[PDB]
Amino acid sequence: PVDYHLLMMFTKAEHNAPLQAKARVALSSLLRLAKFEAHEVLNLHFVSEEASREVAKALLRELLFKCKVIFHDVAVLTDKLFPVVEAMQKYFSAYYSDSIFFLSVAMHQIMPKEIPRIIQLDLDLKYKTNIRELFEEFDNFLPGAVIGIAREMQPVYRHTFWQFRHENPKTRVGDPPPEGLPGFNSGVMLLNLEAMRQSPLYSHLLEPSWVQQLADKYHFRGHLGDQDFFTMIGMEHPELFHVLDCTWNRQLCTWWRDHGYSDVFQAYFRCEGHVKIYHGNCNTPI
Repeated sequence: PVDYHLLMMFTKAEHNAPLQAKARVALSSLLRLAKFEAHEVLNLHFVSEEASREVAKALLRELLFKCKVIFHDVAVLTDKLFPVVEAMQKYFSAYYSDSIFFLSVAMHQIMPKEIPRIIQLDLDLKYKTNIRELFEEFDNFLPGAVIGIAREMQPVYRHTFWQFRHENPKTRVGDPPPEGLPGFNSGVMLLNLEAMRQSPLYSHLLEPSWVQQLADKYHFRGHLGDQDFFTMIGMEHPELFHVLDCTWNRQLCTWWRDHGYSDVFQAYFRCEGHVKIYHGNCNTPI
């Protein structure tokens, strides 16, 4: 049997209506469109405290190839993450309890060696296709590519990388596609744990002194968490990332269009093609 792993954050769901409404949209579309072969099993990992584990379990029975449901203790994973991810929550979340927002960054060390690949997914997503088709994108990775990720469809990183762009007026950092580097979105993330464990460059980029070195170069202090780490890494070493097609994560947020970037917004937001996964970020309906 071949194993397929999906991870989803599910914290503070207890008495939370918008979060449970999101999870209903997300987990339904995932399940009622998933088609795997008989020999293989889909593993659904959830990181939840005891309070939200009940909420997830009770929800899943209604919407449920064989598929295993694994639950991860938030506190346990946060405790494991903290010593590894401390030096970068002062840069990308500019204290202890907020280590779990950097799980993707250190997923390879948190997860057992038995697992070589995982896909971390938002609950503000809607699935338009079979999720097994996404696992095929792992094969389009170059050797020495560790993360599969779609680019950010808002000019967020124009404002965030402002001081660097003011100093380097010809840089692609913060520029829109296809020529520039708009930064990444963390909604859909293909984490090649096997490659992450084996990459010397990625192993070193997780060290405090390296993080500082690069953040100081870009004058970077962010608030998007793990997304900010990958984005900043993707400027120095864009070859660690297999850039997913926009249709795998079409973000629907249009906030920045109406709060400063009316002109350039479309160059970031544009995505032609049949959408495979929608991302209803900033609480945007689908």
